[PDB]
Amino acid sequence: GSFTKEADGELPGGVNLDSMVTSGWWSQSFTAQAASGANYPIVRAGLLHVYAASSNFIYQTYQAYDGESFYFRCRHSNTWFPWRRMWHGGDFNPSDYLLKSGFYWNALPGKPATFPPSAHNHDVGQLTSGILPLARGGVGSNTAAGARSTIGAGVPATASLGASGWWRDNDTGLIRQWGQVTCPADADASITFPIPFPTLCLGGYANQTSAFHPGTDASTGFRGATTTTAVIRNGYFAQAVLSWEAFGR
Amino acid sequence: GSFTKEADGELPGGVNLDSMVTSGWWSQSFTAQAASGANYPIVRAGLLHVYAASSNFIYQTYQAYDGESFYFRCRHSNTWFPWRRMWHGGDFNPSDYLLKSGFYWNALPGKPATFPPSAHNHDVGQLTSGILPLARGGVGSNTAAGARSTIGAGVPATASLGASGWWRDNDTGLIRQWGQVTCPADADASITFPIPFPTLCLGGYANQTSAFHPGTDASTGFRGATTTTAVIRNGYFAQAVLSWEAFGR
Amino acid sequence: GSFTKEADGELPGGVNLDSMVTSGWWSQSFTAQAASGANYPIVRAGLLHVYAASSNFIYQTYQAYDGESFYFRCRHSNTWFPWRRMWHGGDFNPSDYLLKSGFYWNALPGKPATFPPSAHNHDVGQLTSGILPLARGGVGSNTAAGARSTIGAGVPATASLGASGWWRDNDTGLIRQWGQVTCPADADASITFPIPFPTLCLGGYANQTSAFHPGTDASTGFRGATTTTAVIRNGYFAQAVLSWEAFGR
Ligand SMILES: [Mg+2]
Ligand SMILES: [Mg+2]
Ligand SMILES: [Mg+2]
Ligand code: NI
Repeated sequence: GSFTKEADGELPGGVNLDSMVTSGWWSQSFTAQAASGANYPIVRAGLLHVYAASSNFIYQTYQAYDGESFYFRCRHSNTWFPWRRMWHGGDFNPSDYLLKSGFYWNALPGKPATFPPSAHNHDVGQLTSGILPLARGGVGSNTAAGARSTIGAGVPATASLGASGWWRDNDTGLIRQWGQVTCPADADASITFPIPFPTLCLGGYANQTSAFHPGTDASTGFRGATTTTAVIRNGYFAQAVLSWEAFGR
Repeated sequence: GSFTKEADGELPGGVNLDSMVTSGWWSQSFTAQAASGANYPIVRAGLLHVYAASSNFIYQTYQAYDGESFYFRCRHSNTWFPWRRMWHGGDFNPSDYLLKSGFYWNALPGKPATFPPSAHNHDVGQLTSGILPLARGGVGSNTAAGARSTIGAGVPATASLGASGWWRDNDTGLIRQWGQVTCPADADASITFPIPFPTLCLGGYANQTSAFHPGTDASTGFRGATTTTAVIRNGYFAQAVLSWEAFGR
Repeated sequence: GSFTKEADGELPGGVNLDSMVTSGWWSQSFTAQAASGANYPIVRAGLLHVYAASSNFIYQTYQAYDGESFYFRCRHSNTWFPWRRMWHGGDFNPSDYLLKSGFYWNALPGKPATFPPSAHNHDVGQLTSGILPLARGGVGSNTAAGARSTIGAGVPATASLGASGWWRDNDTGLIRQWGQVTCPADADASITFPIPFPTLCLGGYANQTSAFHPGTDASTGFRGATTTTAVIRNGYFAQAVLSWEAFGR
């Protein structure tokens, strides 16, 4: 015969679709009657088409009644290929899946603003704020005075160490000075310090530089100092050169 | 009847596909005649198949003439399920979409070579170049002399503070020295400095250490110094011990 | 006629599917006979359906015998549209492809725990361990004594520079002291040092502060020192004020 406008028949329960090898179309009206059968592509009421092209080729299609999908298969040399199941718009939408073209760094959302760094070295120049403390090998200040304070350092003494000169301890302000003066016999001579004492002279002394006669007085005196001058007294009966020292601040 | 080699008919305009409930196949020759109708799966000329399996099941397929897609649906207990639309090769190609297997760090393109780091601490040991300046709590040099210069520090004085000894200010080079010497009556005695002055002796003095007789001269003298020796003159009429001091550089 | 339960015929080799413009269904039993033909959707044995809707519309479907896929096309005004090829479950599974919803940072696998950082500055406060060495502008210690050692620094001298006072070099321990004392004529007077020498007095001297008569002895003496006192001898025949200096440690 031919394919008719009426279906060839209704599939009852327990139909093995492998046995439907005659051309036509058949309706399965009941999902449960599909469940109780065999080789249904999906447990679902549906429409089956059979095209028995030849003994060696039996083609079948199945349209699920609820649009679950549409299936097809074929029997080639007494072996049924598996049912193919169509993909349709009720399964998935491609727009929901990431294109390879949308897979790159700047497109990836949720990226942290900052990243936990690995082991890196720095140059000192990238220290741009803060003052390194002593506990870290620093000097705990950004001033010279403050640095010394942190590490208990003093300042350099200064001096001019000439034949007549001075020496100054800048930690405390102490100045010490020296010079020579020719004195008249049994008399005074004034000296002028190489530099002035900023505040006052605290003391001095004088010393006979010559091979004075040991049978007579050769005393010395340091007195009447100012910030700039002092009086050296020579107790030797001849004119003589006396050296002196003086200190102050 | 049966499905014929000729189509059952041409669909004109204004056809509600819900009304095509008789088995057969019908052609819509004009996209616009689909537009003017109802329940077409797509506004597009196409081929419609109707399989009226039973009163309760009416199956339909629609093949768009331009291959837009292929559609199917069914009427179950007087309600039409929605049209299913097939996915085909003209819609998309899976090769353009990212597999889950190709979603990992090393595959992600456009990754920066370096990343903005978050708050991290360092150990000092990862400072491997540069010289920390004073403005940062550093000493602004990698030399001892250069460090002191930055912070205005002096160097330690050195000394040997024995009964006879010396003291040296290494900031300026000033050396001061002391000792004792037994002198003959009314005569000279030579002393040798604990260390030699590197350059010259700048001055000295001597002092009577004994309870000399106050009814006679007991003068002192320091003279004729070299880098290593000096002459101490004793103006007392007895042999006596005189202490001395001397300074230089 | 009508579509029959028997296929209209077997397609031999060398069939141009463009020529199959009569309604019916035909079977290609041999993949190689498809290879030797034209306009087959796939080189594969299969079932062909032709629906000659009208002169202007010829619809075709092709079901591959091995389920490779299912194809359809149409001839509109003497031009064949391309074959559409169905996507099915044997081609791909959507579950293997990444959803846009699963494309974010925390989902991306294989992320490194740490990231190579870019150029950043630090505040000194994020140095939280280690001691900066001199080679980096540090002081190579976390102690004051150790810092000075690294950079060769000395400590501050201390002093009290009053009319009678003292000065101490704390690098070496040397103390120097000064004062004045009224002495009886031709006699001794005891002095007490402004501070005690911690260990011993190493030396001293005295100096006549007055305009003594140059026709008589005005000698001086420093002797018998302890840590706290000394004896100043005045060789002048009048009572007189003598200044002194003393040093020790
Ligand atoms: Mg004499
Ligand atoms: Mg006398
Ligand atoms: Mg005299
Ligand atoms: Ni860092």
